[PDB]
Amino acid sequence: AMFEQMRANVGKLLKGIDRYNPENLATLERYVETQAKENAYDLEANLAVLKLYQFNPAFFQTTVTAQILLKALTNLPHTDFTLCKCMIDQAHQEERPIRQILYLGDLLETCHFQAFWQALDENMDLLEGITGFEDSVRKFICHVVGITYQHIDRWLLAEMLGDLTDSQLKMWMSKYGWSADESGQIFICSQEESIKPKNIVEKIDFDSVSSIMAS
Amino acid sequence: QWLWDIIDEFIYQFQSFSQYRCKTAKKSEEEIDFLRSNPKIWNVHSVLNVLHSLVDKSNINRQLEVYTSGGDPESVAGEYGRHSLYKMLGYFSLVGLLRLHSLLGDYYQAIKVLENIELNKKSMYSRVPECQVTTYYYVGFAYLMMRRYQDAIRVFANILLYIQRTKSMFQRTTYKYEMINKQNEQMHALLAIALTMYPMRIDESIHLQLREKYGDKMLRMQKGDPQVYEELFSYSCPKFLSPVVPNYDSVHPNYHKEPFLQQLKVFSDEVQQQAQLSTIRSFLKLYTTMPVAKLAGFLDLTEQEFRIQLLVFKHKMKNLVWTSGISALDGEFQSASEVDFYIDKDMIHIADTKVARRYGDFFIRQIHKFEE
Repeated sequence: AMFEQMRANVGKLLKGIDRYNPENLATLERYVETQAKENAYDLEANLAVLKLYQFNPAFFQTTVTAQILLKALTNLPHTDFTLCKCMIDQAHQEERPIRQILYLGDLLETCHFQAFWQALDENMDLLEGITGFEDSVRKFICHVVGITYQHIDRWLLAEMLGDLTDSQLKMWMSKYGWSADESGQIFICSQEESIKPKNIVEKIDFDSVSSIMAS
Repeated sequence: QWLWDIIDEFIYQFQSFSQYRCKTAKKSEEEIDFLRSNPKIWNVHSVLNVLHSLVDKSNINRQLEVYTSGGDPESVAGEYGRHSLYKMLGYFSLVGLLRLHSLLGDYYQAIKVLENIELNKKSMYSRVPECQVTTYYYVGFAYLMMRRYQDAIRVFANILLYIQRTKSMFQRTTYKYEMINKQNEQMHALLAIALTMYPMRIDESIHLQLREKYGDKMLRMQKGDPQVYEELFSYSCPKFLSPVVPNYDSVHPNYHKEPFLQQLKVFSDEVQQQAQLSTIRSFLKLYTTMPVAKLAGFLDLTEQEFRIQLLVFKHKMKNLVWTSGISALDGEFQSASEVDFYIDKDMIHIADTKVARRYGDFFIRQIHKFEE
């Protein structure tokens, strides 16, 4: 619970002149790991460390940027991960573990979820070391499933989530209330509920137009 | 030497005035009150704020893009130059918004953007068109960065229209009049590539002199040539960042192209796969719910054998640009074809046309004043 004990402090740090002072990296780089480990997030603290790393490339630290990058990818499809590459130098995108983390990140944006879980190397203990990261990406998979599927097959939804078993899939089935259908797909959304058109309907703007044309 | 005789004498005069800015605004009522009285124009007082927005940014961009190590420029300005002026109590006039939108400009070139939230919240004073067009300038760019293509494209339309009832007249966009034309032109051109089978709002925004050339650009870009990836990205870069002055081009100093590696290659990643999203949508969605005849007709069109047609098809529906469903028993692909709207231009014009009547009726009644 060190996240909660730094929120007030780091909040006033990042609104002052201490976000272009490199000396504050002590409390800030610590607070970046506090996001990753304790499963919390703060974009501004990340982005300020990224900005201070962009200022002096020497102070760049690989793991601290991985703790930024990995937790940026949990928060998709937001432009958190967009802002990461914007501050990470040409030199610094070819580091370890950065290069592998960035490549894995590319797969999530283009939504190649099958390729994402294939691409994983399982000997990098840092990717095991981020708490709730393995489920977070799965929750983002299922998040975009709801937006752009009306149904999905049982084998298909398994494979996207890293080739899940029958019992492992029970969590993800129950999560958004999804349930089986006849022969034999998993329901995701109603057909009229997914589409949501807001197309042709206007020319009802009479009231304003007559209020201005009143005199 | 004449180069840095001019540059250094700007900054040293601004660092001088920065103390006067902080000193007058906060506490000395009588000094402010004395300044309200004497001239016939308070325009001299206010111009000097956002005059030094773009001139200081030029001078600091030079010092930034000449000294790439042991950074003197960026932490001096960031700490002292910017935050001292803005963070403390505003001067009582439009100067509070001027120093705000000077700071918003300074904050824009730096790629650290997330306090666009609170800058809008501290724009308490009324949105004069002067301040409003320059707000929508950056706020649209912020939406362009947010991947809110549909939102940002509307925001660029109004500011390029030239019936936001601008009149200027006395040099409040001076020496960069056509930058507002060409940057809004350029940044709108990128957004059209991403989404468009919706607007049907591009008629208002950009005139037919440019719609014709930018129209064929998007088609030539997404369909058949990666040539437009080059020429679009050439023009897009000076306008995306806004680096006010590129330094003297010579090989004897290096010093300049090293910052431009980052600055440019930062925007490479933007247009890279966001463009390749376009070609998927480019093929018109001919039959709204596709049977075997049309689904295979589109999977012949996506990619050929064998390996991995279906996978790539179902990767690309996810992104934002399709809403659809798969059926198992039927083997059927059902999808969503959405369209925009025809005429939204007329009812927005009904006031704009009346301004052509109004300032018609008014300007000649200013001539009817004089020659009477």
